[PDB]
Amino acid sequence: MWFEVLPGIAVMGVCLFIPGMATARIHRFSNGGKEKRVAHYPYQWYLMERDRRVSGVNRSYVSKGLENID
Amino acid sequence: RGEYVVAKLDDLINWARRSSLWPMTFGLACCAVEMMHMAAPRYDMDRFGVVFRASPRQSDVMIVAGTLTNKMAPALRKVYDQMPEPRYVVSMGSCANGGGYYHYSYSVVRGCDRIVPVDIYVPGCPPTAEALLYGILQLQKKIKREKRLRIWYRR
Amino acid sequence: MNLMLALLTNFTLATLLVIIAFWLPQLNVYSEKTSPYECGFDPMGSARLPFSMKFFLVAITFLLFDLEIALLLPLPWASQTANLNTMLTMALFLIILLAVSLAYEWTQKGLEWTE
Amino acid sequence: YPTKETAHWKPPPWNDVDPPKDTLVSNLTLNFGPQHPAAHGVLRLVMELSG
Amino acid sequence: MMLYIVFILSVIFVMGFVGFSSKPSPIYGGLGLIVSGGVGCGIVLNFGGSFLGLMVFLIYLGGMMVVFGYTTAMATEQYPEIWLSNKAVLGAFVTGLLMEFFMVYYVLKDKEVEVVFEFNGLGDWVIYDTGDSGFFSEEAMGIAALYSYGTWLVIVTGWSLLIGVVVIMEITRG
Amino acid sequence: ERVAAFLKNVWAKEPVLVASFAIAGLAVILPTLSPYTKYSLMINRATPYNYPVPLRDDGNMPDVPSHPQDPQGPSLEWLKRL
Amino acid sequence: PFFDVQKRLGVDLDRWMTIQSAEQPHKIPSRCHAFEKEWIECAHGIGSIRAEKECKIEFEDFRECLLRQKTMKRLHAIRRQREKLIKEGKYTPPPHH
Amino acid sequence: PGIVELPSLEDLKVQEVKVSSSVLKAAAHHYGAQCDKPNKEFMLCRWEEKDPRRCLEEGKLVNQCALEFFRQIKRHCAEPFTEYWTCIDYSGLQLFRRCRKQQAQFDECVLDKL
Amino acid sequence: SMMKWNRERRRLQIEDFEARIALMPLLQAEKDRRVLQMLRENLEEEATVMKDVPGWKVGESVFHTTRWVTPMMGELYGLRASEEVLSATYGFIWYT
Amino acid sequence: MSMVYMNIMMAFTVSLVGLLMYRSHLMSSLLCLEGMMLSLFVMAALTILNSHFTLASMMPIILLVFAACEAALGLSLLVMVSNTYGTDYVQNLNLLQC
Amino acid sequence: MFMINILMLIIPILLAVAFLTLVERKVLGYMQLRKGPNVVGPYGLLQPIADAIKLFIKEPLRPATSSASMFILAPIMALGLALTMWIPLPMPYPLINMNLGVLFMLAMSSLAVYSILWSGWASNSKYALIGALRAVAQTISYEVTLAIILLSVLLMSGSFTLSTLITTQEQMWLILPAWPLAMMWFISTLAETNRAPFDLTEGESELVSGFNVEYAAGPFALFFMAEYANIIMMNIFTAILFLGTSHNPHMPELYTINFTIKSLLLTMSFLWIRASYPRFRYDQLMHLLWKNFLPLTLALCMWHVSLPILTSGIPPQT
Ligand SMILES: CCCCCCCCCCCCCCCCCC(=O)OC[C@H](COP(=O)([O-])OCC[N+](C)(C)C)OC(=O)CCCCCCCCCCCCCCCCC
Ligand SMILES: CCCCCCCCCCCCO[C@@H]1O[C@H](CO)[C@@H](O[C@H]2O[C@H](CO)[C@@H](O)[C@H](O)[C@H]2O)[C@H](O)[C@H]1O
Ligand SMILES: CCCCCCCCCCCCO[C@@H]1O[C@H](CO)[C@@H](O[C@H]2O[C@H](CO)[C@@H](O)[C@H](O)[C@H]2O)[C@H](O)[C@H]1O
Ligand SMILES: CCCCCCCCCCCCO[C@@H]1O[C@H](CO)[C@@H](O[C@H]2O[C@H](CO)[C@@H](O)[C@H](O)[C@H]2O)[C@H](O)[C@H]1O
Ligand code: SF4
Repeated sequence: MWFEVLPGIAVMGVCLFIPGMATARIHRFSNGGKEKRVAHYPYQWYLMERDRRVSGVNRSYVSKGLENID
Repeated sequence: RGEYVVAKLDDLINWARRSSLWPMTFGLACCAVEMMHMAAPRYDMDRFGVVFRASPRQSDVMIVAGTLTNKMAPALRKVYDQMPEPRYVVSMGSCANGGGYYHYSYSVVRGCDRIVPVDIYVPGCPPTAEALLYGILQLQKKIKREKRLRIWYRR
Repeated sequence: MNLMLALLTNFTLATLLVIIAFWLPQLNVYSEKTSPYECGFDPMGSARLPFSMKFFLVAITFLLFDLEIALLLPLPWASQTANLNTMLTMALFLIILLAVSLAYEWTQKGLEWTE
Repeated sequence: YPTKETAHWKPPPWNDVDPPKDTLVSNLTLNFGPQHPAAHGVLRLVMELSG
Repeated sequence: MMLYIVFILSVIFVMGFVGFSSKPSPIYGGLGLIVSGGVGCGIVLNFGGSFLGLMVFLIYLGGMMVVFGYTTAMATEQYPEIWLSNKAVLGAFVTGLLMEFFMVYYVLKDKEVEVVFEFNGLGDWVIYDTGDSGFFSEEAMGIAALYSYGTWLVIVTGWSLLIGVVVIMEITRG
Repeated sequence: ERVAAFLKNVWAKEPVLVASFAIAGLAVILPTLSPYTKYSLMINRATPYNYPVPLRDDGNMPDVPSHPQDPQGPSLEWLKRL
Repeated sequence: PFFDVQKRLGVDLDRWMTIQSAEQPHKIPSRCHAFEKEWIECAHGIGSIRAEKECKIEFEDFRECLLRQKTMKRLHAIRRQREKLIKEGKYTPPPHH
Repeated sequence: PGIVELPSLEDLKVQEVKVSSSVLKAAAHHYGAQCDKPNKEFMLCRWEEKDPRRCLEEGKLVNQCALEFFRQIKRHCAEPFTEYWTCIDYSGLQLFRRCRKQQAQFDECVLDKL
Repeated sequence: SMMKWNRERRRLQIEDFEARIALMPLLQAEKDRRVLQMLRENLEEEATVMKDVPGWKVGESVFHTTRWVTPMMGELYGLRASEEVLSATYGFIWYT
Repeated sequence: MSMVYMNIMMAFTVSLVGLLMYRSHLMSSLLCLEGMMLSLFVMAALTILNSHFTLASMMPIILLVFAACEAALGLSLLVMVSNTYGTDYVQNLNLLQC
Repeated sequence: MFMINILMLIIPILLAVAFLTLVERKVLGYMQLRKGPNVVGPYGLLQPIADAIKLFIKEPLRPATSSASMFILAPIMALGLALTMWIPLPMPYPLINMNLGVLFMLAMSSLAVYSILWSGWASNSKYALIGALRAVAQTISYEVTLAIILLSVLLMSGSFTLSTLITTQEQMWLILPAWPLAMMWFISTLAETNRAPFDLTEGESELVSGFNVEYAAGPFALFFMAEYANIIMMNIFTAILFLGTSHNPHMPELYTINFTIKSLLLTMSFLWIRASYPRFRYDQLMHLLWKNFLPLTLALCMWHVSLPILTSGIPPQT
């Protein structure tokens, strides 16, 4: 019966779901729990590079808030 | 243990080869009509993993389905030679088996096994589609018995 | 770096699959096996002989049309211009001349293959 | 001024048309079958093709 | 080593040029032009022109597809020549590589080289701009201006492409 | 009458080309009739890709604001209502 | 131009793209904008024969901006003198460098 | 052709505004209004003078106003602001439209208190 | 539907662009000090490396004009680790 | 100049020599013409991109457009040459010595 | 951590490709009143594994007349480029975020054609050559229309960035304002992927196997894996272009599920179409695109330039 085609579809579906889920979770793991910063334009790269210096640990994704202004 | 490993590796390659048999799209005469009926929905040879492919480079089995004449003999041997190995030949029907109704003709090869080695002989004129399927399953069980790695280990 | 690493990984994965494909299986090479395929009989003439192209004129037109899209692909950016009166006129002008050239080649039977 | 290196030069055609070369552009010949899905397995259709 | 990325790609650029300039079978010449077009796209992209680099690659891929078709129709022989098959082709090929290899060897050794004219070999990054922080791509702004500033360019190019179709129809109507 | 006689014929024989010309005609024509076309250029002008360099107050620029929140200078109230 | 129809008709066909200090989209300046402006304004109206000598300073600076040959010569010299002292054990770069 | 006059490392010293771009973006609109005067005096100087060396003093007043501006937020609206820029920082594009709720809380806080 | 959504997307782009305009003065002031600091450091370590050279004068301009000229990449990062040079030259282009 | 210019100028020269030193196939020489234009595109793009000549960024695109018109023109003549002689050999085009 | 991400992209791609072969044979089978593979593993679930092992232990052949280097190169290019097509795909986050992702995909699709041309030519056999030259005609047929179809859609998105298409379609699928383009795009992807009714470069019933007739075992498998990978990738591209999935930044896996379902169904549609129609003649394919899609695509391109300007709905550049 036609529903016996479903098992192969589900296997195909799980495999195709993995790359999207993996990319999203590796981005959070590698960027301190947040989305990876997107820098399509030089301004965005400039700010990200400034965040690297500001972090004090050479990571553009370590944020500094009010506690860093005396 | 080396023997245990090569025994299990033989099972894997034997399983893979018999589970995925691709006959060459090669038919000669009436017997090819029953071969067509094996692909048809009632028997659905595809459900065993048996898929026709036109190119000899992508074929694992030659089903000689019909009379082989002298004029055709060099062509059949050519496409057999052009199959990569391992390769198998199934002889289908009396004509291919030994000449059949035309055994005494001046223009007929008295059995395709004068031209190519044959693994399975399917009798009938024509064999029913089910009889040919029985012959293919017999070919599978022959492949399952192969001991290439076991013999290599003991060389 | 990420881009070069991704390309290297893909084409290395493909190369490894070919290396395994050639070195793992048992081979048995002889002349008849490796002969060119032509449905059981030996080929008549080299496969390197000239092969007439009946769509040769469409093929040349493709070159001209394939450069038009290079001129058109900037249109999403050109639409951000403040001078939208000029931009819209020149965008429509370019596409119409492409249509006129197509209509000319069509009416002159350039799109029919040589028989 | 005739010279040895131009002894083989002929005046051009009166109307600028040189005769068409007798060169033969050979048609490609193809074995269509017998082993072919559309040849019913036993037809050796020898076809001359231009393209 | 990565700081010399443009140099490395430019070396492959020349190697592809030596490829098709030695003139083997046009099948392999087209291959050499595709490699050069590919790395050429990489060179221009590394100077901030992503759109220019991808466009030249896209155009030349389409062009070499047509050349391939025309080659099998009008520029083929029984034994198409690879670079090793012909003595003239091999000599040009080897000569190109040796001239290239010696320019590379000496420009790297001295961080400079005189090949007719003087070229500095400090690495190509040294000339780059130091202060970018706009919210747009300058190459995209310049290219998009074709439709506002380049009215005259649009007219002459558009007209030439239309005439081009008219002309190739005339030229090939025996 | 010939307006409909010709159109009906092409509708029957080449509806693809009839649709193509009708769509192309609307592209050329509607932009000159639309009342919303004028805002396309205003929105493109109101987009500030560049810094707005201040002017040296020389003592007589009433139309220019001293602070970004002063009543002078262009406003985008029309844009909030679009 | 051999025939200056652009001037006669007051139509701009191509001179908008002749120089890099002309009006650019969104007022993006070229890297050598100041240098070329200074050269163009120095040589304006006096003719090439005079401009070749009387605006030599402006043109040389503009050429240096364009190709940076003198800067690259200078940096090539400093980098060479550093490797001379590194191998001879006569200089340690600072931490910040 | 001359020695390039550079300010000494001592002259280039100022207390930096060491916060991340998400913090700067979250406070940008209010910062644009509160620190307009020194900011626009620095930008007039840079564009007229065309020399970073000729606007260092104006640059420091930009920094000093920034620190004063951020100290007011810290004193009066620390928690509402920390929530707001934390929301901005999550986004890969740092989009305003994903944090209108936290923005409203921050906006009303600074309005009431300052 | 697309008309309304693209209008709102344009109003969002303006808000995003204006936040940048608010911060540009501070970013510009930071960039000027950083550039001048890097150039000053380059000058300190030019003197030591090139003290012994016969005809050298430290910090000499290549330009006849005394006008401020924006340094090129080699001028600013000329004597620094490749990691910092590679990030400053190709970091943006190579970022995914 | 910068070292990239050494290889781009070299690539142009290689293709120019390739163009001027014919063999038999006319298609091979047309390829050398296309290669010459590719080096000019890259060489022009580098200059324009590095100098931030914003409006010149369209110039390389215009260069490609007339490159295709030349290639299409070259291929059109190759078709006629091939039709006449059955090869694209350039030694067949020697009728006009006389 | 980036290398791990690469592997978590291409290992699943190849597994999905393997089980797409099973799904096709079952879907075709039931549409043909039969079952398809149901013996090798339960419901045929081990059948792709058997075929893969079979081919890679099969003897690979280098034809006597073939050009050796190009013969090997072409299958490597085919699979390598097929995997490269996936790196800018936002699912919802791309592996590589590109400003001009669409243009990158166009360029890489053009380069993948050369794996057909060179394999066919390097085989030095007549059916292989005929297959390769059919690929030249196929590319000439669809490539110009394919690019201009994308352009018309991107005039609503405002950028060449694949992730922007998600933002563009947050309120409504682009299939609504551009279903004529979706129609023509969908057909163009069948031609682009050499899929029925445009399976001409292989054309089994005509050319035996066309461009890959001389390929066996592992080298042949590379071509099969490439084509089936491109079929899935082009339907993901179609889903992003026209059936944009909403993206919640805090629950990115809801996007992935919804987007994966859409891409699967579009892939099932490819198999469905294969089961339903006869094959085109390859000159009739060229006339389909040039005489029908191109005149309409040019007209719609004019319309989609004017429409944003006349409705004051031009999208943001960023
Ligand atoms: C998506 C990719 C899918 C890849 C699938 C990979 C297949 C996975 C299953 C592997 C099963 C094990 C391989 C057995 C098949 C070997 C083919 C065969 O039947 O030969 C029979 C032959 C039989 O030889 P024979 O000696 O008995 O007789 C042949 C000689 N005449 C003709 C005279 C009789 O077996 C062998 O020769 C050796 C068997 C060794 C088995 C172990 C294999 C080791 C692999 C290393 C090979 C070296 C090259 C490196 C390749 C890369 C390594 C991974
Ligand atoms: C073979 C040659 C073919 C050549 C074909 C040329 C067709 C050109 C048709 C006209 C295209 C532009 O049409 C014209 O667009 C501009 C803006 O875009 C419109 O202008 C309208 O919007 C702009 C701003 O967007 C306002 O400045 C203007 O006040 C307003 O009227 C015109 O009202 C319209 O007439
Ligand atoms: C602005 C872009 C949109 C506008 C459309 C632009 C493209 C216009 C295409 C050509 C239009 C006229 O040119 C074309 O002439 C030929 C005559 O041989 C006609 O073609 C004729 O023979 C061919 C082949 O049998 C078929 O298309 C058709 O059966 C018949 O009409 C076309 O019907 C007509 O369309
Ligand atoms: C198909 C064939 C393709 C052929 C491709 C040919 C590519 C051309 C080769 C270019 C090699 C460039 O080589 C590059 O030279 C510079 C020299 O400063 C080296 O850079 C060097 O700089 C500093 C100097 O202070 C050293 O301390 C450092 O150890 C070293 O890396 C790079 O480490 C090297 O990678
Ligand atoms: S064996 Fe019988 S059925 Fe088969 S081909 Fe011969 S005569 Fe026909």
